[PDB]
Amino acid sequence: ARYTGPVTRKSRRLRTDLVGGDQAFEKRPYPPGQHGRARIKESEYLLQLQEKQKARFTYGVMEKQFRRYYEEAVRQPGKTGEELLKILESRLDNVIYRAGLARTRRMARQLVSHGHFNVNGVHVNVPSYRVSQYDIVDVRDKSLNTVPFQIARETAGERPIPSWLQVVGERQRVLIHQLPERAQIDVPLTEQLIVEYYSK
Amino acid sequence: ANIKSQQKRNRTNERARLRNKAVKSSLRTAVRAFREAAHAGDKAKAAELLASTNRKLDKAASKGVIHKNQAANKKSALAQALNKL
Amino acid sequence: AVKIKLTRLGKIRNPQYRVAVADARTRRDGRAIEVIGRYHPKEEPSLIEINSERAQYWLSVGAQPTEPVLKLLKITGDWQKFKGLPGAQGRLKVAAPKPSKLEVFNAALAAAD
RNA sequence: UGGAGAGUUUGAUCCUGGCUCAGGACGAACGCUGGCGGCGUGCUUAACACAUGCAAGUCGAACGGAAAGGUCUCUUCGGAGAUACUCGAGUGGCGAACGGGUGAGUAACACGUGGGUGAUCUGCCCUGCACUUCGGGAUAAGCCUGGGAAACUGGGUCUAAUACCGGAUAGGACCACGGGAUGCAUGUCUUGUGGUGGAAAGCGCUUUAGCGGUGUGGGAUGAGCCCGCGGCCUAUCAGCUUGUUGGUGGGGUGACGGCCUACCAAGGCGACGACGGGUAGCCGGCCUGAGAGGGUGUCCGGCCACACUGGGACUGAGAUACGGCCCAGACUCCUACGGGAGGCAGCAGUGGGGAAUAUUGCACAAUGGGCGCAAGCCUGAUGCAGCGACGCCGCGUGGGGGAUGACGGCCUUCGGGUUGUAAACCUCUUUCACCAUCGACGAAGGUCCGGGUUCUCUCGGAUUGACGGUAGGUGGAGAAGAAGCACCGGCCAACUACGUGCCAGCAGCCGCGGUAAUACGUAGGGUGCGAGCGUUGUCCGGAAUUACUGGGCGUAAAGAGCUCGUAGGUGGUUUGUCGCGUUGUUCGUGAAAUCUCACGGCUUAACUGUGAGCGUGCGGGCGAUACGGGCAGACUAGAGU
Ligand SMILES: [Mg+2]
Ligand SMILES: [Mg+2]
Ligand SMILES: [Mg+2]
Ligand SMILES: [Mg+2]
Ligand SMILES: [Mg+2]
Ligand SMILES: [Mg+2]
Ligand SMILES: [Mg+2]
Ligand SMILES: [Mg+2]
Ligand SMILES: [Mg+2]
Ligand SMILES: [Mg+2]
Ligand SMILES: [Mg+2]
Ligand SMILES: [Mg+2]
Ligand SMILES: [Mg+2]
Ligand SMILES: [Mg+2]
Ligand SMILES: [Mg+2]
Ligand SMILES: [Mg+2]
Ligand SMILES: [Mg+2]
Ligand SMILES: [Mg+2]
Ligand SMILES: [Mg+2]
Ligand SMILES: [Mg+2]
Ligand SMILES: [Mg+2]
Ligand SMILES: [Mg+2]
Ligand SMILES: [Mg+2]
Ligand SMILES: [Mg+2]
Ligand SMILES: [Mg+2]
Ligand SMILES: [Mg+2]
Ligand SMILES: [Mg+2]
Ligand SMILES: [Mg+2]
Ligand SMILES: [Mg+2]
Ligand SMILES: [Mg+2]
Ligand SMILES: [Mg+2]
Ligand SMILES: [Mg+2]
Ligand SMILES: [Mg+2]
Ligand SMILES: [Mg+2]
Ligand SMILES: [Mg+2]
Ligand SMILES: [Mg+2]
Ligand SMILES: [Mg+2]
Ligand SMILES: [Mg+2]
Ligand SMILES: [Mg+2]
Ligand SMILES: [Mg+2]
Ligand SMILES: [Mg+2]
Ligand SMILES: [Mg+2]
Ligand SMILES: [Mg+2]
Ligand SMILES: [Mg+2]
Ligand SMILES: [Mg+2]
Ligand SMILES: [Mg+2]
Ligand SMILES: [Mg+2]
Ligand SMILES: [Mg+2]
Ligand SMILES: [Mg+2]
Ligand SMILES: [Mg+2]
Ligand SMILES: [Mg+2]
Ligand SMILES: [Mg+2]
Ligand SMILES: [Mg+2]
Ligand SMILES: [Mg+2]
Ligand SMILES: [Mg+2]
Ligand SMILES: [Mg+2]
Repeated sequence: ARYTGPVTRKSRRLRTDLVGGDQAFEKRPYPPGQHGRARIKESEYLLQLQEKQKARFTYGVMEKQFRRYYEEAVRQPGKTGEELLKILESRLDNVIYRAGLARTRRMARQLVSHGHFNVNGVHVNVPSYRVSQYDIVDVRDKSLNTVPFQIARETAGERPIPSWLQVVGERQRVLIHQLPERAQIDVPLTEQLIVEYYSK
Repeated sequence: ANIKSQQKRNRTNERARLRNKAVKSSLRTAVRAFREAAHAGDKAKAAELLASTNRKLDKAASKGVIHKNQAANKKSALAQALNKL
Repeated sequence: AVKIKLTRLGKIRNPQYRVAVADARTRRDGRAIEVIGRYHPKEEPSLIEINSERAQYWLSVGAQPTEPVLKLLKITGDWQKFKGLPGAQGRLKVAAPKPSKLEVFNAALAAAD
């Protein structure tokens, strides 16, 4: 399943603009609904819960899928917030967002879901495909000379590209240098209140 | 029975039972004659009954009726029964 | 009789196999005496490995191979180096290899500049 | 590398201590709802009763034969020719003890782990060495007749064999005496002399067609038997035991043994729980937990037990003999009443019980097995498919703009607020479904066919896939076909209005409801999840509320009224020694899967392949001697005189 609902509504409740650029948000940054302008009780559980929601609606991950990402992140060496945001940053629909081929996250998900891409010459259509080190991310020859793929040819500049991946010229393809560590991760959220959420 | 080959094998089990029983019944009487001859204290008959009884235990063991260790244990008990006499 | 037989332990559509020395009075996926190789009939040649020094022990003591295992021993040269047939060298063939993960990755950095 | 708390005794407080809750899990069920796929999984209750079809046969290269087919076939005009490939029935061989099922019984050497077997067996398989020699009498089938309602059975003749029976010769049978090595007591192994002994079977052949037989040496494999140690409750079960405990002589078995028997002795076991009672297949594992623990034994894998109930043996290398035998019993059926038949806890299915658990499916293509020289035949094992959201995993139901904060609904302090960039509108893309088309991998093999003589080998041909015209690819059209469920007083994320008035109802706990109910019912709004979401049942967690890790007893529950003393537990200073505990190392073992880690493959994931850990242990060998203990002394401080 997906969410398939209003997107500004879950940025107002979480008090954080999750998509890139929104004029509906910042006219009302307070939570939606009819009791929205309240000064609410900030529980310790509320600060851990709403921090976990900030990552599910940034990346578009259901709860059972997001929990399995936590299962291996707590189980790998290093930290837990480092490795949870790493394996969320390695999903294919997030890689397409960081490379500039899509304006938002939800249009990055369809272009992977509708099968407009390859990775190692292999046709893929799964949005939670996790890329690894040295993975080329190619693109279908049918998907060239298409409107959403050529409307993102001239808009290659307004968003920055992170250091761990790289885009090239008119043969559009994305090269993964290594897995992203921490510093080149975009931060709307802290990474310790998610770890403290699953200890309850 | 139901399976066709178990009707066949029911017939061959009885023929093997009658064959094994007649051999084993004669071995009891061969030993029994030696036990009476060794109770007479003769050592004349009991020398040559021992040679014919131990020969019959060997031939039963070669026909698969008794086991070879069963022939060995019965020959050794009849031969030592003569050395006391 | 001691048999050298195959043991199905893959997925539903992926029959992986192990070359195992077992008894004939034994089901397929029971206790084998010893595993002496493996056989994956899903690659493009196949993926055949026999231990080939423990295979020479079990053949020299009386283990009868089944008919797929007998074909495998003829490919690996084990049945030929046991019976004295002249084809004792291994006529098995691997797939033609792929360029590795780094070599293709650098050849895209070489082509983009 | 891994540990969270909250509510509730009081007017308030601290403590003690129960109860309740939030989490995870399922062979699940029920309620509401429901798109697709991958991969698992499904009678937990009646080991209740079962209709029908299938679940074990094969060999003519063992044998006599000739009912069926194909012949050269006389020619009958539907009668022939065993000579003949081929083959029903029959004899003979091998298999049928495996595979498949179930968990009733079992508290036990049943299982787990580690040893012993100088106390044993082992068909088929591999190899070393010997041999394969004379004879004989039958009989199934056939044919002819008798009985019987049947099921079945009698007699007379007749014919074979690798069927059966008797000799010759052949040491791993036996007896006595020997040496020789060996030790762990009975002894074992190897050789010598003498005296007794025991086997066999042939068949086929295009002209390297080829398969078999018997005795013995050694392997391999499977198995039997004995022992250490480990895993429930119950003392409101405290005396059990007479083949019982030991010996001797015989018997018995593959083997040791009171396993059996006679005789002699008078023992054996028990408060470290005997004998009873209750319950239970055990384990790899699974669930939970920070661990230690607690619960569990379902899929899969191992071993065990049973096969309507009870008992027994036969055959065989091997038998709890599921689809064998015989007796007894219950139940169902047939009968001419004299007598007969049957056993789904195989697969599928029916009835019944229950909250509840599926098709009277396809295929031998793959893997494993049985028989065969072989082709082949058999295989409800297995491979797959059907059905159920039963579980897990994955993906869709749109995406980008878009204020004119439209209509409506709800609230309103009548100013507005909110649902809400959400719709509408413009626009982009079609994963899946849909239509069309192509179309597999599993098949370095199975068969025939030239070379490749053999065995082998492939140039290369022939056809062979249940799943399946499925997965997958390609094309086509259009946002088009696709969202619900619970909750919102506190724990615990999420609040107002109307209706109701201790009523109707709610509730896991404290509790809410008696006219302004954030707790009842509906509405709007909201939160948590999502093809699901709740509820009940069950287990662990929280619970340090059985406390080893990790608790207490003056007054909260808890020191026996007090002493003596049995078993038991614990023990001062010091020398030497042993190496049982302890500790180091190494070898053997701790199956596979599962689990952790790292790489690989399924488009990703679940799933799956490999490698390394883990398997906390146990046995063998070799080091260390501080501490504990044993043994052999010393000492005087404790204790006693
Ligand atoms: Mg037969
Ligand atoms: Mg008589
Ligand atoms: Mg004896
Ligand atoms: Mg309390
Ligand atoms: Mg009080
Ligand atoms: Mg109170
Ligand atoms: Mg349901
Ligand atoms: Mg329904
Ligand atoms: Mg299925
Ligand atoms: Mg049952
Ligand atoms: Mg026939
Ligand atoms: Mg034969
Ligand atoms: Mg059986
Ligand atoms: Mg004759
Ligand atoms: Mg003879
Ligand atoms: Mg002789
Ligand atoms: Mg007596
Ligand atoms: Mg005796
Ligand atoms: Mg005795
Ligand atoms: Mg029981
Ligand atoms: Mg704990
Ligand atoms: Mg089981
Ligand atoms: Mg079962
Ligand atoms: Mg029954
Ligand atoms: Mg016997
Ligand atoms: Mg049987
Ligand atoms: Mg049956
Ligand atoms: Mg059934
Ligand atoms: Mg019912
Ligand atoms: Mg088959
Ligand atoms: Mg086969
Ligand atoms: Mg199935
Ligand atoms: Mg499904
Ligand atoms: Mg298409
Ligand atoms: Mg709250
Ligand atoms: Mg009111
Ligand atoms: Mg309410
Ligand atoms: Mg799902
Ligand atoms: Mg419950
Ligand atoms: Mg509890
Ligand atoms: Mg506890
Ligand atoms: Mg206490
Ligand atoms: Mg005290
Ligand atoms: Mg008091
Ligand atoms: Mg008190
Ligand atoms: Mg006192
Ligand atoms: Mg008192
Ligand atoms: Mg004492
Ligand atoms: Mg001391
Ligand atoms: Mg002591
Ligand atoms: Mg293991
Ligand atoms: Mg992996
Ligand atoms: Mg992968
Ligand atoms: Mg695996
Ligand atoms: Mg050791
Ligand atoms: Mg004194």
